[PDB]
Amino acid sequence: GPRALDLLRALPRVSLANLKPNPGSRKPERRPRGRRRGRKCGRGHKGERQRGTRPRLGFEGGQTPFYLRIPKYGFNEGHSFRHQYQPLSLNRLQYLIDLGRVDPTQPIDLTQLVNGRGVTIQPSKRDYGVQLVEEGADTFKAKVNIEVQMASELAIAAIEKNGGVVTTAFYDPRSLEILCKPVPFFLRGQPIPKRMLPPEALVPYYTDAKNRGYLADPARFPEARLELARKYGYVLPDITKDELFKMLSTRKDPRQIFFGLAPGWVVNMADKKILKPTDENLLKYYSS
Amino acid sequence: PPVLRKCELPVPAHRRPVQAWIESLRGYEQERVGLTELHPDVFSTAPRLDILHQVAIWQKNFKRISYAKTKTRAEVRGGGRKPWVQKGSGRARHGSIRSPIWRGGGVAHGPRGPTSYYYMLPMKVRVQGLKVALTVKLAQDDLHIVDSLELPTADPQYLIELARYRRWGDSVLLVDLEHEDMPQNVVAATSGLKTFNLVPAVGLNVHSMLKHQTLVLTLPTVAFLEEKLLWHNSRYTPLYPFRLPYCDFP
Amino acid sequence: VTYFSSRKGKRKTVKAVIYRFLRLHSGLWLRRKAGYKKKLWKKTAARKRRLREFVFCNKTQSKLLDKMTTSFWKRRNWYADDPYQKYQDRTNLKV
RNA sequence: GAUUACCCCUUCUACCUUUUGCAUAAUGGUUUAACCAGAAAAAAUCUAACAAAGAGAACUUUAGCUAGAUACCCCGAAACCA
Ligand SMILES: [Mg+2]
Ligand SMILES: [Mg+2]
Ligand SMILES: [Mg+2]
Ligand SMILES: [Mg+2]
Ligand SMILES: [Mg+2]
Ligand SMILES: [Mg+2]
Ligand SMILES: [Mg+2]
Ligand SMILES: [Mg+2]
Ligand SMILES: [Mg+2]
Ligand SMILES: [Mg+2]
Ligand SMILES: [Mg+2]
Ligand SMILES: [Mg+2]
Ligand SMILES: [Mg+2]
Ligand SMILES: [Mg+2]
Ligand SMILES: [Mg+2]
Ligand SMILES: [Mg+2]
Ligand SMILES: [Mg+2]
Ligand SMILES: [Mg+2]
Ligand SMILES: [Mg+2]
Ligand SMILES: [Mg+2]
Repeated sequence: GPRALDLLRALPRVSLANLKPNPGSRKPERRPRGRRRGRKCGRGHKGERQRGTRPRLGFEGGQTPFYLRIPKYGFNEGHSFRHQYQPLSLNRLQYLIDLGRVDPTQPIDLTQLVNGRGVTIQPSKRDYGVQLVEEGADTFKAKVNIEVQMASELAIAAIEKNGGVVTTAFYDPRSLEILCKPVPFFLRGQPIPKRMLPPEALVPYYTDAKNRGYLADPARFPEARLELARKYGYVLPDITKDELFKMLSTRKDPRQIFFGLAPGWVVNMADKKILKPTDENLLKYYSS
Repeated sequence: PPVLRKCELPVPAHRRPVQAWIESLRGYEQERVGLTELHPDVFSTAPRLDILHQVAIWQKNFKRISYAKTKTRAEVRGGGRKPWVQKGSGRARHGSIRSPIWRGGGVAHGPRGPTSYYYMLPMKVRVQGLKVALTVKLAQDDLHIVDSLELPTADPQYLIELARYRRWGDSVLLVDLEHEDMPQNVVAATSGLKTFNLVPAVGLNVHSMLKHQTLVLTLPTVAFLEEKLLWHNSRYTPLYPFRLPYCDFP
Repeated sequence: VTYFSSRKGKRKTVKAVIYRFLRLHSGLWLRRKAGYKKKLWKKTAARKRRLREFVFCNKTQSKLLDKMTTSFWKRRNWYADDPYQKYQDRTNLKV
């Protein structure tokens, strides 16, 4: 390929003896010696600056500092405690399906999004999960089963028009940590934890059919969903008559962190075996 | 029968593989025992002396820990007192006689504490450095692929004469697939020499490749390297440490 | 500003900058206008309006405020309901 | 500077520091030798890796990330406290 090889035929052996760093890769380091850099050494003359003791950063020389005049105001207020939702465009989603990172074949949740490196979640930073925004709304062709943390109307509308099913789920911080990195969790050697219920402010969000929250009454799903089809003017596909209907139907227990696993089990990766307790108190604790 | 080696990994559509003679180490005179197909990506990589340099230096410096300590003006033995009074003496004013100006005094700046130079090059840079080293070796004719590696005898004179008759150049490095699987005669004969050198394939590296004029690989070793190195074009960015369980990767 | 801390050896942040200012991700800093809660019955309707407003700081300041703030406040943030999220990106800027 | 020629001719206000300005009659030093004073990587620029991602774990990402390289002195009080 690289005609450089043919040049390498005629040249002497590469060794340690001849090695040249890229031109301008190293910038020469300057030292205060000689006529130019010596004699005040770029430090200026007397004053406070040549003794090196001049004041700290904000200091204005004694008039009231710029950063200390301005009144304070809630800006960064409670910034520790505001939930954060990593956005996911339908562009990005269509993209991940198209190049076949995520497969629409099996049900698509947060874990499989992480595994596709489509979205990076850091529970530790007060990040509560993925949200759905409508950027690829027109472009979007895929038939998908998605579970996000927060969704927008136009997003749900798009996924309907293509005949998929969206569902909103809430995870607490701990559950989210476990959900986003399942393997480093199993190597802890802890049981599989209970999933928390949403706190009080979020609860009104997850009981609505309009939202299609996981804690909502399924009975309203055939209603509100049809409503969405009127507004954006598409005909609603029949999910029951579909061939993949058994996958779309699949939900999680509100107390389950994982698909088909159960709260309280323990995964042993060495013997490739799952452990479940028979203890009455234990089983009551996890089953609740 | 001539041993022919076909590549077990997909070549890029636009790129035909490279070929190298398969030599046997048993006969003085058996020069070409076979023909090996080598992967164009590992051995034919666009040659960069740049990355060779960067990794060559990295190898030298990441290990380095300097223990050179110099006692500062505070750590010297004694003399926490003023030698004479400020005014009236007629000589120049001083603090502790252990000041850096004084004859037995502390060193003003000097080397401080045990120092570690440690920096981790990004993986793909180290990998492509390794590739480039192999490529250079091959395109300068100073690489020789061997099969077997069984020696006819344990006498070191055999190995030296074998270097001479094949004109292998002054120093030689030999690379075997495993440490336990090394044949007896070779282990002995090589362990008796300075200019020749013997290493498992786990321990290939750039600095050593440049330190010996001639590299020699076992065939299962090529099958090994080609695989490990080629694996990094197609990989995802790591999620946790690769030692942990992944779907395809062990 | 503490350039190296005692216990962690990291670089500390000045909290008094975090209470009065806001950093958008463009790098613009956003601040209240001094004396807006102060002596209102004296001032004209005009001045009151001018005082209630938020404003942007010149390069010299934003630069200075940046040196007093660690990486954590330069971070990209998605809040639910975030008012300023619509203001965090820069558009049509031909320099 | 030159000269056949050492001088003799002819031309030139020691050196640092400090200042608006020093041949100054401002400071410093007899002379020799050995010691005797610029350290940091937030942002930036430069050179490379891989790129809608990048980092050998936790992070940051509207061309970004990761790595290297570029940076900030020496001697002096009177004091104060056990
Ligand atoms: Mg100078
Ligand atoms: Mg001075
Ligand atoms: Mg001054
Ligand atoms: Mg984030
Ligand atoms: Mg002392
Ligand atoms: Mg004392
Ligand atoms: Mg003193
Ligand atoms: Mg000493
Ligand atoms: Mg004069
Ligand atoms: Mg002087
Ligand atoms: Mg004067
Ligand atoms: Mg005078
Ligand atoms: Mg005087
Ligand atoms: Mg004076
Ligand atoms: Mg004198
Ligand atoms: Mg320096
Ligand atoms: Mg930096
Ligand atoms: Mg750039
Ligand atoms: Mg006091
Ligand atoms: Mg005092």
